[PDB]
Amino acid sequence: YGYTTDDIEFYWRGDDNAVTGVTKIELPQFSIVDYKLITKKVVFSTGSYPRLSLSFKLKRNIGYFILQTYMPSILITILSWVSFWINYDASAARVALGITTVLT
Amino acid sequence: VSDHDMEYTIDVFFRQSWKDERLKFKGPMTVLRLNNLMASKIWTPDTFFHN
Amino acid sequence: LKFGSYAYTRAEVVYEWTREPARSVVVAEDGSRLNQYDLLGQTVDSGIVQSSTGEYVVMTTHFHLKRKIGYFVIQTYLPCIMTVILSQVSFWLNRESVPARTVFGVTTVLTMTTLSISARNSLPKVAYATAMDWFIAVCYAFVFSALIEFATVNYFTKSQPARAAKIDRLSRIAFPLLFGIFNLVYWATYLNR
Amino acid sequence: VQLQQSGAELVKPGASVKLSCTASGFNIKDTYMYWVKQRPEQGLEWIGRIDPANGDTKYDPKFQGKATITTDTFSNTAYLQLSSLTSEDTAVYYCARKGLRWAMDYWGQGTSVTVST
Amino acid sequence: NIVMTQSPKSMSMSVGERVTLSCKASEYVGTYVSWYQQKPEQSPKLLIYGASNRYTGVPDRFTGSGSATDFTLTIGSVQAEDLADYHCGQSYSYPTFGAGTKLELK
Amino acid sequence: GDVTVILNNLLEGYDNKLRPDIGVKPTLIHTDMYVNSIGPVNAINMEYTIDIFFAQTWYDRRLKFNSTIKVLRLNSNMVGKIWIPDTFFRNSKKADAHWITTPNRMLRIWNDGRVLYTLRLTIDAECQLQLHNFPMDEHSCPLEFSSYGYPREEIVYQWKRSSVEVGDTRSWRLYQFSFVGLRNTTEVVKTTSGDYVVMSVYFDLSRRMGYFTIQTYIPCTLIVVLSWVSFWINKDAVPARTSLGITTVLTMTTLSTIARKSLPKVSYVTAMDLFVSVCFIFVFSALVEYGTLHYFVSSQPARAAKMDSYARIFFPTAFCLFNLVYWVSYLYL
Amino acid sequence: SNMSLVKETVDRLLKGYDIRLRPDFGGPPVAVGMNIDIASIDMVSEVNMDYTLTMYFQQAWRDKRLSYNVIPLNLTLDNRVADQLWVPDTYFLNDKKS
Ligand SMILES: *[C@@H]1O[C@H](CO)[C@@H](O[C@@H]2O[C@H](CO)[C@@H](O[C@@H]3O[C@H](CO[C@H]4O[C@H](CO[C@H]5O[C@H](CO)[C@@H](O)[C@H](O)[C@@H]5O[C@H]5O[C@H](CO)[C@@H](O)[C@H](O)[C@@H]5O)[C@@H](O)[C@H](O[C@H]5O[C@H](CO)[C@@H](O)[C@H](O)[C@@H]5O)[C@@H]4O)[C@@H](O)[C@H](O[C@H]4O[C@H](CO)[C@@H](O)[C@H](O)[C@@H]4O[C@H]4O[C@H](CO)[C@@H](O)[C@H](O)[C@@H]4O[C@H]4O[C@H](CO)[C@@H](O)[C@H](O)[C@@H]4O)[C@@H]3O)[C@H](O)[C@H]2NC(C)=O)[C@H](O)[C@H]1NC(C)=O
Ligand SMILES: *[C@@H]1O[C@H](CO)[C@@H](O[C@@H]2O[C@H](CO)[C@@H](O[C@H]3O[C@H](CO)[C@@H](O)[C@H](O)[C@@H]3O)[C@H](O)[C@H]2NC(C)=O)[C@H](O)[C@H]1NC(C)=O
Ligand SMILES: *[C@@H]1O[C@H](CO)[C@@H](O[C@@H]2O[C@H](CO)[C@@H](O)[C@H](O)[C@H]2NC(C)=O)[C@H](O)[C@H]1NC(C)=O
Ligand SMILES: C=C(C)[C@@H]1[C@H]2OC(=O)[C@@H]1[C@]1(O)C[C@H]3O[C@]34C(=O)O[C@H]2[C@]14C
Ligand SMILES: *[C@@H]1O[C@H](CO)[C@@H](O)[C@H](O)[C@H]1NC(C)=O
Repeated sequence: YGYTTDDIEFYWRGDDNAVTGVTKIELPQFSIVDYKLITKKVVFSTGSYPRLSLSFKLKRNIGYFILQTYMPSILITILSWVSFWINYDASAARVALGITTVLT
Repeated sequence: VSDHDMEYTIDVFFRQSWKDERLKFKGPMTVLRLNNLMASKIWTPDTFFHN
Repeated sequence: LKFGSYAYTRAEVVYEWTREPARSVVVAEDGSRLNQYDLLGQTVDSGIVQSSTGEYVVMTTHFHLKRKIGYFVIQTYLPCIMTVILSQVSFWLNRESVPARTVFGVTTVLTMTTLSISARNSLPKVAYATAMDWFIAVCYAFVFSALIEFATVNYFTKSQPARAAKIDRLSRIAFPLLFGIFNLVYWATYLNR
Repeated sequence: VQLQQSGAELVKPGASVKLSCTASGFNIKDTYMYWVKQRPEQGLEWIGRIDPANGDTKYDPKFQGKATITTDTFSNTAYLQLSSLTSEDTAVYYCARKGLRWAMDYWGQGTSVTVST
Repeated sequence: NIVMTQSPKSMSMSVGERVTLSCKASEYVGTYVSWYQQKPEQSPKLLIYGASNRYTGVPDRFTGSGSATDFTLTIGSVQAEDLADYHCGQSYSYPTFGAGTKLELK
Repeated sequence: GDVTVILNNLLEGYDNKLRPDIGVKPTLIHTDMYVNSIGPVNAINMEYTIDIFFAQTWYDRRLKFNSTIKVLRLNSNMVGKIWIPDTFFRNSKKADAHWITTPNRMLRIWNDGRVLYTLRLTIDAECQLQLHNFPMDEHSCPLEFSSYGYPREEIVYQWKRSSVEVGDTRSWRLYQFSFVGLRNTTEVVKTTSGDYVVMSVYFDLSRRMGYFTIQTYIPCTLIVVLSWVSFWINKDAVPARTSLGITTVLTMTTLSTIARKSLPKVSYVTAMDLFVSVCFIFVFSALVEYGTLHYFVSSQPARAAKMDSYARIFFPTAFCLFNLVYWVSYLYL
Repeated sequence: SNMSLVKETVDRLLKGYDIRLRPDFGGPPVAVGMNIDIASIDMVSEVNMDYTLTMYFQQAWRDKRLSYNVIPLNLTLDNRVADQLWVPDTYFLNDKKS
């Protein structure tokens, strides 16, 4: 914060192994794909400051979203198709099925 | 009373009184109604709530 | 509300109430933020606990609370009773309107499920059965019994009309009788408890 | 440590009596002081108590208005004054102090009031 | 006014045998029941302060047992100086004593 | 008095920045715990609460006094004036001591220099719960601690013969779980700063199916048995059977999301979303079976006549075998 | 003894130490090396647009004023001495509560 790039200097101790414990992280909804260490300098109206940036590329899993969200929608669409096998006489049945699939 | 946490809340004036023979005085006043920063310079009991 | 001394055993610091024990913990009159309970009184005590570091004086105070049923009546017990009555009113419809009574039974089941869901979210997540759980279970049983009775009446139609008529007239009066008996027994055992 | 009471009194029914209890070995402003009565061959009866550090007094409902308990801190003494004594309160009057678990650990020596002619 | 009922009102007993005295409270008295001993024409002596705590100078044969309302006083090897009265008194509220129990020798 | 003289003589020329035997040997610290309660074990944030009285004891040859009193029993006033180890809990998300009404800490110094330091803590420790076999699962997830700055060559920890003591275990906030036992462990962990002696306490928990039962297992089976009753309706009343089936799919859909909220958004299948998935497919299967029945009654009645008589015996038996295989396979684990 | 030497070393290091000035206050910049040992990543929230992570964050630099040669071991000091030494004013630009 206070010290500019001509007062302090940042770097990673090891430059590739300075950040550990990323391969052991178990996120319940994501999965760490890659991580990067970057060294640069930023310029603000008060001076130039050194900056390090630790970034983790996360990828969202799909195993939860399929069973909880995509299968209900697909089954509601199939169960809406099911009224075509109902004859054109029973109007109440096909109407109720279609509207209740809309309701689902 | 928070049933979901099995707990309750209670707002109290918690009063303690003991006798300390090192804090005897003799002045025009018979009771010194002092500040809340004098109680940190003297001994006070270390009461804690078990639950 | 147990309090005692940390770091000072019984041979160093002892506690006692400054006035009579019945008059030491004093709750104010307007001092009640309770919405669901009813403060009945207080109860103090004093004792000694044996820890790994010595014996310690512990002053105990019990506040006695009684839960008020007025919320849960309107929340759960009145909708469940009205939903079972809505299930039992199906017994008066004629046997020739099968979508009518089926929609009665199945939508009553839907109502009982949404009631049980909304009522389960009120109570904390305990791992046993409460009185409201038993009430919802018996009401669900009555609703399901009404729907299965309709299924029996409908299945026995077009083969033996007299048997279906007899069991729908008998089950038109057996369901309110059993529900009233269950209500009487349940409220008697859980209001005098 | 020690409580000292006065001697027996023989008064006429309708007058007033004043009993004293002098404490030796402690300051009476630290505890409560109790007055108890005991009739011949019967159980104890609590008259009242006084908080000498404050002056607050409480009495038994069967003694409210009759007895009055006062204290003098400078000499460590507790006083009990009975106003209008009838022909039945010929008992022994004990002076006690509160103890550890609100018990009366130290008692006096007894003061036997007697009403006759 | 919490009423303490002591039982029995009068009892007889021999030497060297266990004895149990009982005190029952009308309302709740937590552990603030005390047991006093009174010889004739003497001041009462505190035996058991609180439920199950012996006073300084009391032999190890007296022991108290407490509850919310029911309290007991038990003496073990009873000697020849226990020919006296025993009172139970509550201290949860303004103090009330029991009726008394006269131990006797026979 | 004399205790003030002792305390003032102990703190003269004392440096609380240096551990005892700073260049001689590691300090041996004996640790004890007393679990007041193990709080709610919520799986959403993958954590659990615990309240303990953490006690440490070690030897400090500078706090050695000669007197006729054997032990100095002190408040938390002198905790910040002598050396205190930098114990920290490695798997804690949040942890706080207690400060009401005064800092709940205790210091006791003995005649030979043995210091005992106890404090009350409430920890929100983290343990990744492998939520397979849920809710018929058992976990054993730890509370670990070690020194923060002092490696194995400077501070060594060691349990006592009475290390971890639980209280009554019934006044604890374990709703969905049940304490079954514990075990202690010591290890050495490699860190960028050095080797640290880490001590672990594993609490073994088993989930009691008393809430998930009446929340999901009873209502889903009730909804499946409800969907079954459509076979007893005559195959001519088309709106009746369609309404029953579709209303049953509605209630099953509503019930699915409510149960799933309990646990976090894990990406694998548990034994409870598998159950509701099998129930939803079963209701769906009943409805599509009636669909094929209504389609086939016009084409050939010889095949559509015995369809309901087949379904009335095929659906309950298949469901009971599914229940048998599921409950046996998930209660054997 | 050996503890006395360490005591006098630490007392000499902190004697006349200006916490206002960084190492080489007029000379070249000080180089600080970073290590992060990530203990956990707690909750990646999409509604709050944030993530929580626990880390062991270590900084290494060289201050010639805290140099000693009379004892052959490294000195781990009680953490309260970090308020008597110069430590860099590292901050996180994208944090919301630390
Ligand atoms: C960013 O800035 C943040 C805010 O500024 C900052 O957070 C602050 O951290 C500092 C340091 O960690 C805290 O300061 C310390 O707090 C300790 C207790 O912390 C708990 O309680 C505080 C509130 O503190 C009050 O109560 C305690 C205990 O009663 C007192 O000790 C405090 O002085 C203070 O007392 C007053 O206020 C009370 C009401 O609150 C009144 O009732 C009372 O009358 C007083 O007026 C809470 O805020 C804390 O919560 C937060 O922090 C915790 C940390 O665990 C978090 O987990 C949580 O999430 C919260 O964020 C927490 O609950 C104090 O014990 C401590 O006091 C001593 O240490 C300091 C430092 O060494 C000494 O200078 C000081 O002299 C004290 O030492 C004496 O007593 C100790 C007792 O252990 C002895 O060991 C020692 O030898 C010494 O003894 C001598 O003096 C005694 C009298 O003082 C005397 O009796 C003895 O005889 C002897 O002579 C210190 O104050 C501060 O509270 C935090 N502030 C807040 C609001 O969070 C953060 O660190 C900064 N971050 C960074 C990275 O920079
Ligand atoms: C996540 O997003 C980050 C920011 O968008 C991104 O960082 C970018 O990373 C590249 C290399 O990975 C850096 O660099 C390049 O620029 C330097 C400048 O001197 C050149 O010397 C190199 O040859 C190369 O062209 C960017 O500077 C950097 N951007 C910022 C704003 O810092 C990450 O790569 C992204 N992915 C992951 C997995 O973290
Ligand atoms: C907790 O830790 C203690 C010490 O490590 C263990 O106590 C040892 O128990 C074994 C028998 O299994 C004895 O032979 C050792 O002598 C004991 N050591 C000491 C010094 O106590 C104890 O078993 C551990 N308890 C667990 C594993 O829960
Ligand atoms: C099948 C029917 C008759 C309709 C359809 O939707 C309706 O509104 C009608 C109703 O009878 C009542 C309502 O519960 C229903 C539902 O949502 O599905 C069906 C049920 C049962
Ligand atoms: C001090 O630390 C450095 C680097 O961490 C190491 O090389 C050195 O051996 C250590 N000193 C001792 C005495 O172990």
